[PDB]
Order: sequence, then C-alpha cells, then structure tokens
Amino acid sequence: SFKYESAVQYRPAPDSYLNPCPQAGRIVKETYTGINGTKSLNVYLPYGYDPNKKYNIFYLMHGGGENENTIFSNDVKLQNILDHAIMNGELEPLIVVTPTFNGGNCTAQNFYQEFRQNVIPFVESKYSTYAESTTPQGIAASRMHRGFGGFSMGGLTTWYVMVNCLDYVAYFMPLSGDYWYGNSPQDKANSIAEAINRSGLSKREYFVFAATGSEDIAYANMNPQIEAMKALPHFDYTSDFSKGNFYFLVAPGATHWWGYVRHYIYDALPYFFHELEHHHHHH
Repeated sequence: SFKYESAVQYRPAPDSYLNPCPQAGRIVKETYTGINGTKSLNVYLPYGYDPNKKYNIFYLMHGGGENENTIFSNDVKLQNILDHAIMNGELEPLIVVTPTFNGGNCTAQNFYQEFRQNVIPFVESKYSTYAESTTPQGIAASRMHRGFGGFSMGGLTTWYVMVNCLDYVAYFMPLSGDYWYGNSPQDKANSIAEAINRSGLSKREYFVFAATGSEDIAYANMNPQIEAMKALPHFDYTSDFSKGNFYFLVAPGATHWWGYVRHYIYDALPYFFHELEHHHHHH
C-alpha cells in the first residue's frame, strides 16, 4: 500500500517484474485520423478493466527513432512492470496510452496540438477516464486524473504539453529530456512560470516528477533547468505530493536506455493521481 516519501530514491523493479504477469492488462492497437493525418497508438487497459468505473490516464511518449509500439515491445516490456505493480497493489489501476510524434507534420515539439484536439477525444470517448465528456470543458474538468510523460525527445514533448496543456493535464513525467524554449535555464523556468500564471492554477494543482540517470547525457541540460525551477515560488521541491509538487530523481549509474528508464516509471508512476482523488486513501 503506497505511502509518499519526501525524497524517494531510485530502485529498479525486481527482475521478476520484467517477465509476463498472469494478470495481464489488454493492449489495444488503435488507429485514428487527426490534424497530422491517420496515425496509430496503443492503449494499455488494466487487468479487470471495468468501463463503468473511472480510471486515471497516463500518456507516455517514446524517444527519437522510436514509435507508438516501442514501449510495449520486447525492447522495453513496460506492460509487464505495469501488470506486476497493479497486481501487487503498488500501483492503482490506470490506463496507459503510448502515442507517437511520427507522421504528417507532427514533431516532438508540436505534438501537444494533436494531443489536445485528436488524441484525448479519441481515446477518452472510447475508454472510461474521469472525463464525463470529451468537450474542452469535460477534459479540463478531469485534468487532475490525467498525466503526460515521455523519454528523451518524448521528454521534450512532455515539457511542451506542460506549457501548453496545463488546462488539460495535472501530472507530468519528463524523462531524460529538457525544455528547448529559451537561451538560458532561467528563460526555461520563466516560460514555465508564465504558463502557470496564465493558467490561474494553484501550486496544489500541477505536479512534476522529472527523472534521468546520472550517466544519461540528458542530465547536462536537465539539471540546470531543474535548479532554476526550484528557485521559482511556483514549485515546492519534494516527492511527497501531499506537501509539494516537484521532484527530480537521478538514478546512480543509469545510462540513456529504456532498460533503465522503465524503472524510473516504476518509481514515479505510483506517486501520481492521489491529490484530490475520488477514493478514500491514506498515503
């Protein structure tokens, strides 16, 4: 049963978590048409998915050179970790979506546009999230139960959906990717602060759990950005999201590889979606 820690440490999922779990969530390959043409994504539904219940939803972006199938492929096997963690009660059941920034005019930088207009309404009109409808209003009203994250170029994607979709998304998990908007870490932090100001949101209404490896080249640009963000009044640094809203997990020895990054998700995802949640839980 999950309890917040104030400075959670890196810990890989046990080796057994990388093998198939008997209580396997169903993975559905979807195809949809949006502002970047016809594209696909995968939807992980938790074991025992019941469409007359409401589930948190976490959108997760691949890295450069990858696609919408990568994260659930033999090269990553994230679904096995998800399955084991949900079965063991470490992670509350949720829907995980793996889209792609490939195709048409789409890029890692501009993906948030298609995310808002096409991806959310397509996925969340078919599956049971906290969105009662998929109008802009219905999506905004369910933002506390929606998360976005991604690795490398997908980490960059994450920062851009953050600055552009605070109205729709409350939880962010940028993994090994920095925000490429500014000529200094202060410019970066200030852009995020301005986005938060514009949104009108309180510090209890958005959460960032960033992560990388101590030997991942992304650290070089992430770390200065994180330090600059720490100095903003908009962020209270701690992994205990009952108290604050910002943390940066750095895994000792880990390099730029999904073999490690999948474990950051195992560590970080259980921290999401408890603030203003609809269940009666003690964390």
